[PDB]
Amino acid sequence: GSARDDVLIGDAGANVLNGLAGNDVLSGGAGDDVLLGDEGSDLLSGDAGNDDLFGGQGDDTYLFGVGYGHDTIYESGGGHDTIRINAGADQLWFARQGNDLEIRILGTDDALTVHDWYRDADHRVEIIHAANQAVDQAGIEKLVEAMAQY
Ligand SMILES: [Ca+2]
Ligand SMILES: [Ca+2]
Ligand SMILES: [Ca+2]
Ligand SMILES: [Ca+2]
Ligand SMILES: [Ca+2]
Ligand SMILES: [Ca+2]
Ligand SMILES: [Ca+2]
Ligand SMILES: [Ca+2]
Ligand SMILES: [Mg+2]
Ligand SMILES: [Mg+2]
Repeated sequence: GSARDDVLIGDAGANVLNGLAGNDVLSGGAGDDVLLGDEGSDLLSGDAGNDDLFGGQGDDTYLFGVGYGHDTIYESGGGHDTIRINAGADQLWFARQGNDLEIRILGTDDALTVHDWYRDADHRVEIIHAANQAVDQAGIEKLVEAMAQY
């Protein structure tokens, strides 16, 4: 990684990838990775394996989808973070687990957890972009409330 925009590409093992400043792309590959966007607007994709994703400050994009395993987002700041899930919104479940938000793809064991979502706004992502539609924070909370009474 460098202060410039980098494309950081892991391998099938457990990799640590730190983007540093600049608007980076982090592709972990298989294995259980640690990905840090740091400063800047970063795109993080843990891919297969159970990954820890730290977008950092700035407006970060997290990818998720079928076969991505159990990944955990640890946010730090930014008013325009996004999760881009390669599935229809009609296949997403939302639940509060402790202080975390858990997002599941129905029919799979792929699960994305936002650590400490419910602690304060700096831990949150602001939009979920599914294949067909976008869901904002008020929308995510309505889904969590609806799904908890399901
Ligand atoms: Ca960066
Ligand atoms: Ca960089
Ligand atoms: Ca890897
Ligand atoms: Ca991985
Ligand atoms: Ca960042
Ligand atoms: Ca961020
Ligand atoms: Ca993963
Ligand atoms: Ca945020
Ligand atoms: Mg700064
Ligand atoms: Mg782990």
